[PDB]
Amino acid sequence: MNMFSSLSLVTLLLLTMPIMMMSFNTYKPSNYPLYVKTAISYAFITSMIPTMMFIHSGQELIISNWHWLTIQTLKLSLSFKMDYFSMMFIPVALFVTWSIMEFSMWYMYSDPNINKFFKYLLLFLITMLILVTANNLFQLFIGWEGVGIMSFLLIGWWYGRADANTAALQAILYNRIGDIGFILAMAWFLTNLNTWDLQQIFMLNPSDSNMPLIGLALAAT
Amino acid sequence: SDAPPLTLEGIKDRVLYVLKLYDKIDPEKLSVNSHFMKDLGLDSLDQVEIIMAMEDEFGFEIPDIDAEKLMCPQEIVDYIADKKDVYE
Amino acid sequence: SGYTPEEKLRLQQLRELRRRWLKDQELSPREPVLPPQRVSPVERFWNKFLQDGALWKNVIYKTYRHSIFAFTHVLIPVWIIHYYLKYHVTTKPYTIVEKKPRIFPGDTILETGEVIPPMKEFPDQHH
Amino acid sequence: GAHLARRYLGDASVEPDPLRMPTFPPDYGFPERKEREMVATQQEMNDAQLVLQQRDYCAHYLIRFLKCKRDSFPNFLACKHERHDWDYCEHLDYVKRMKEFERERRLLQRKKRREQREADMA
Amino acid sequence: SKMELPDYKQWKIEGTPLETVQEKLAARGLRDPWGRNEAWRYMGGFANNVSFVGALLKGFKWGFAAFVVAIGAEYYLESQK
Amino acid sequence: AGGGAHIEPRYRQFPQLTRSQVIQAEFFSATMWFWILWRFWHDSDAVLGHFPYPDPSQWTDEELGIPPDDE
Amino acid sequence: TLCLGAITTLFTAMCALTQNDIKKIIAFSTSSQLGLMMVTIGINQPYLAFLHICTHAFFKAMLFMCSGSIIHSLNDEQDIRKMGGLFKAMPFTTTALIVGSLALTGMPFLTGFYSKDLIIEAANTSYTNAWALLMTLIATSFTAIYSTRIIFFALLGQPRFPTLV
Amino acid sequence: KRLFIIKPSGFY
Amino acid sequence: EPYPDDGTGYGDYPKLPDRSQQERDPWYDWDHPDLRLNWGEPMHWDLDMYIRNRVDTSPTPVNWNLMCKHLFGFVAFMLFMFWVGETYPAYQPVGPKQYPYNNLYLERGGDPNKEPEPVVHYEI
Amino acid sequence: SFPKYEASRLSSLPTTLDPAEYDISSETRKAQAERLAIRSRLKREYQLQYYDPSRRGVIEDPALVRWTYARSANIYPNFRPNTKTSLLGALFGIGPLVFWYYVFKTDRDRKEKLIQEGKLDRTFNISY
Amino acid sequence: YLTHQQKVLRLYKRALRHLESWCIHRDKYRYFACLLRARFDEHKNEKDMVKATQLLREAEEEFWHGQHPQPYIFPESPGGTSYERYECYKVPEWCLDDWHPSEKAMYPDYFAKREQWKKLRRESWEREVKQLQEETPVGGPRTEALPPARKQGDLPPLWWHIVTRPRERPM
Ligand SMILES: C[C@H](CCC(=O)O)[C@H]1CC[C@H]2[C@@H]3[C@H](O)C[C@@H]4C[C@H](O)CC[C@]4(C)[C@H]3C[C@H](O)[C@]12C
Ligand SMILES: *C(=O)CCCCCCCCCCCCC
Repeated sequence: MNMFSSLSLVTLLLLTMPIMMMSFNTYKPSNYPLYVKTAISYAFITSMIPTMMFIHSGQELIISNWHWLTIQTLKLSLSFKMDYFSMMFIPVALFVTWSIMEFSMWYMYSDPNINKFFKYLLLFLITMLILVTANNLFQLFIGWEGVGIMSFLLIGWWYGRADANTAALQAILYNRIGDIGFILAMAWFLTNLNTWDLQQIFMLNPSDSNMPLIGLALAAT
Repeated sequence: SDAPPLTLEGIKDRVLYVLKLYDKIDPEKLSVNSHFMKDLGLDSLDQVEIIMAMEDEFGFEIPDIDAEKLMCPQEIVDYIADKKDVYE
Repeated sequence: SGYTPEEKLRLQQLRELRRRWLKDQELSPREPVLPPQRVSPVERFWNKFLQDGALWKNVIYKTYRHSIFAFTHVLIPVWIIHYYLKYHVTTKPYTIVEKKPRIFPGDTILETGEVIPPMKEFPDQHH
Repeated sequence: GAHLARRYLGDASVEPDPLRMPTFPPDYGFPERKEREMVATQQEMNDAQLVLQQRDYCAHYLIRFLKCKRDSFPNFLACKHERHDWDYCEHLDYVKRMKEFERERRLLQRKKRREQREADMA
Repeated sequence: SKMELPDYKQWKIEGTPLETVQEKLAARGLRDPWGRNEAWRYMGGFANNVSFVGALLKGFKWGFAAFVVAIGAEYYLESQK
Repeated sequence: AGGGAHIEPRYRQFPQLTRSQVIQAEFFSATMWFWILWRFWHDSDAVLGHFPYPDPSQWTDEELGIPPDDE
Repeated sequence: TLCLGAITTLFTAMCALTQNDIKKIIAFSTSSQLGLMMVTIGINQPYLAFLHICTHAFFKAMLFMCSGSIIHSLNDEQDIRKMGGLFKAMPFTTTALIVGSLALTGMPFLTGFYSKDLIIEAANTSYTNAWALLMTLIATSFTAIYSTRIIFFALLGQPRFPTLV
Repeated sequence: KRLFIIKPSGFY
Repeated sequence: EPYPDDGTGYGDYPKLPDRSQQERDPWYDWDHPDLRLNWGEPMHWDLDMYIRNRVDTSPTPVNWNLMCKHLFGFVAFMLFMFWVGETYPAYQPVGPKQYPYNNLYLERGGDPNKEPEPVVHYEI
Repeated sequence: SFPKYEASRLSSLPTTLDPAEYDISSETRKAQAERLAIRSRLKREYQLQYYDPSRRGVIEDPALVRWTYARSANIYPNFRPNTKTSLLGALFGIGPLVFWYYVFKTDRDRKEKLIQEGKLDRTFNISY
Repeated sequence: YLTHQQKVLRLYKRALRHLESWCIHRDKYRYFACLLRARFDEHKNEKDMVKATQLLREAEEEFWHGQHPQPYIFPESPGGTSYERYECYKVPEWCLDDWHPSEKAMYPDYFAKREQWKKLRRESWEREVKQLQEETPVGGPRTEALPPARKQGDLPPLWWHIVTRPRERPM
């Protein structure tokens, strides 16, 4: 446990260090893209260790390290769900993102704002991991919307191109409509089940679940 | 962005090289300032065909308003060179 | 149809000026005039130690740079993360919950040493 | 499939209804019939923590296979022997279901001939 | 770095598919005054490019060679045990 | 972009290649074809068929327990 | 979800059969693939749907990178109608682009096979909407048609890009 | 060949 | 030509062609290239809606009337066929899968005190 | 013989297919001359200020001021309550509010009736 | 306004582009390239202003029926996937006058040579005003074309922004 839990969170924190270090601590403008690419490489390696633990023995656990808020009988905690899906997916997402960032060092080599470009690519991966490892709906929503905006900030990368702005704001438009269902799912669970943790949703296992599931299907669309 | 720039010498070389491949223009009568109409005797339609070959050579469109005013290779080299900030 | 006499001149004059303006945009050998800056000794260490190719001693830089990164970005955070979890998170109830391991027939329990009975006799058949 | 046409482009009362099967008592047509036994007790499946959709009669081959993978780590290529045993055990159970489907078809078809024979003379 | 342009006189439409156009345009009395301009696309390293089925078969010669030997090693090695 | 072995562009001509570039491309393609063949030999059933599919029209009425039309 | 997913794969795959832009084609490939994942969820095979996600990223991500290589070389040209003869001009990009297509189409024993080919088997042998089943099968055929479209119009034939590249 | 790149003032 | 004097509040503002800025000639040296506008030119009443990042009224290769028919026709046909197939499900000739211990009564959280109705599955 | 182009409000008529571009008389050729005369005068005024080196600031375009003024300030003084406006105001101003009131009013009454009869599921509902 | 000849010339250019998109292959495109030219060449001699124009309208209306729904566009042309791509890196020249004095000190030569143009602009401005207001008719210009300089040491009127526009790849 002590190793499965620690190595699971270090993978997420390792990605936020290049973002934190952008506040003028160590100034390496030229090789900052290599700094971000290298961060993924080590990040992927660490994620492999928990994956082996799960594969060997199917070990899973939740990590409700922080107590953020408490709305009467509803208690929102920062929870990470290290389970089959997240453990298997983080290595794949990191492995692919590792190739893209190495590729990006070449493709965008002449871009004046490549340093800004590699920050946004890193922000998206941070939010995607929030979505994948989310254990309660509200935390999932944070990364659900977080990835959405980073898409807008990258689609309209060439902000002088009028069509880039039109497409970037178009992704927000359609995604926003989908989020209507996500709010619908959150409301139905809170009203009927009095929870947002995926654990309590399954244990109660509501019978008449057309409305919450329809909302989720709208969000996934 | 990994594409070498364009010099005045290179552009003029490519313009003449393109025209020298044209069957309806005699290379000896073809010069830097050989007017397409008054020296090489070409109609307006053949003038358009020259530009289309020129555009595919440099891979960038030229507006019809500015293409119709190009009648000799020297003028074309000026238009292309200025359009891409080519100076040396 | 082509240019009028004056148009070929204005373009020539503008083009002559335009190229002159574009020439000025070039920088001198000295430019940019970088202000003096103090460099740490380590930067002078690696700059001079790496002048030669010497593949064998260049790989040390690869190891060194990875060594520095592997310490300040992997080893230290896990010290903080593990320290944070061991004595602050694990001390509170249900903060970390493990799915109990699967127990199969014919295994011994570390905590107790109990032996789970094996399953019955299968009507084995190799197909 | 092919029997679908016989139901949609053909009579349905002479075709099994998967949402209503079986339609005849089990004892019918099988004097002193036997029964299937579970070689793994519930506590064993519960301890093994198998998905409810896998708590079938073919279990106790899955449990043995899961044990092999846990022990044979990290050699994931091995344990291919148990996989086939559990696969074939599943295949045999699947076929036994097909017999029920085809048994249903024959019995219903028999009821069709019986009704004609008994009703025509009436 | 002046680029030494290839001599343009070598560009000819003889023996290439451009000739087929030339032959057919003659059947109606017409001629193609741009054939030599597009001739370089058919001569040199761009000539006789593979067929689609050939592309999918790339490396099959080597791949099969490494395969037949490998199975033999597995064939004998597992024979002992 | 910048970096890597530099190759001079050619005008109306096939581009220059390198021994390392072409060799690496061939190896992976050959590696792909070996993988398909080796997998096919050991796992033919994975693409052809696992187990024979029974034919309902050959089973007997006594194993299916279909009483005779008489009774 | 079964019905919603099926129409997505049929419609977007049908749209990719005629697009010229190389990036646009792969964009519709993803939408066609995503519908396949949705249908997998509709037939109550969530783990197969998840499995396809992990395997999809590998060959799908490679194709975009390989397309980026072609686009950069031709000075930011994206229309496949201005390519060709790249089978020997870009041997390494040629090889990967072929591997990505074969994995996408579900060639036996590649990455795509262990997820995609394992789904259509489940789709056929499950209590499911008949029209939904057909659209997926028809869509799988289109996966091969536009997969070929990229190779044929980019790696074969005579070069159609400008003289100097 | 190095060319001057015009940018807005970055000092402030 | 001013707007009709219907009292909606247009006054004497010009009524310009209902053409999007996307249609205007892109090669002309516009004073405002992004807007495709000219200094001093009277601005369309709905200019903000006709910027290039919004409603585009350029000619289409397919007539507007036909495009609606093809789009409406395709979607409706797809919806109907899905409804058709919902009533005609596809499946295999397989009976209900059998499970032990009273169809897994105690595994699904069934009440132990109320003994379940016996369920027995026979060999075949 | 080709299908005559059909134009809607969201699809203009191509200039190539417009017969107005071929019936070119001296008047039509003269009208375009007047347009370029006015368009030319404005261009000169803008270029003189634009290229002035002693000028720093914003070139106030009178056209921009008029456009905004018509959009905000000049609307009301040119408004007359008549049949078109009165029904449009009631239709859009008041129609939505009455429609939603009965949609929500009916919904809450129905839900309240069930709750008072114990027929509505509120087993775990302790958050409102 | 466009002349009748120009419209035919414009249609000739557009048709070939759309034709090229359909044909794709060069040789196949090359074959039909002459066939279309043949259709244009034969009707060159038609000297009837009414009959000749009527041919054009059918020519325009046949093209619209046969145009490619997705014509090939050059990457940087309006509609191509590079149009206005680099407009975000194009900063106007006057932004330099706001640079901090310590920031200008890094390029002493460039700004020293900049003052030559700014000095040149101020000197030449008043002359450029006089040149235009004498060649301008009483009612103002009737066309947007501008005259060139007509002396030694004079620069064309309204030249600063044409000369000092940002480069096509400024960064
Ligand atoms: C390890 C990595 C590449 C190593 C390699 O050559 O393979 C190198 C490239 C640039 C380096 C980073 C940058 O130099 C910025 C930082 C510089 C300081 O030395 C602290 C660590 C710091 C964050 C470095 C960590 C690491 O050494 C980096 C990331
Ligand atoms: C039935 O259970 C599934 C529905 C059948 C789908 C497969 C359709 C193809 C079979 C007909 C062709 C058979 C002859 C080759």
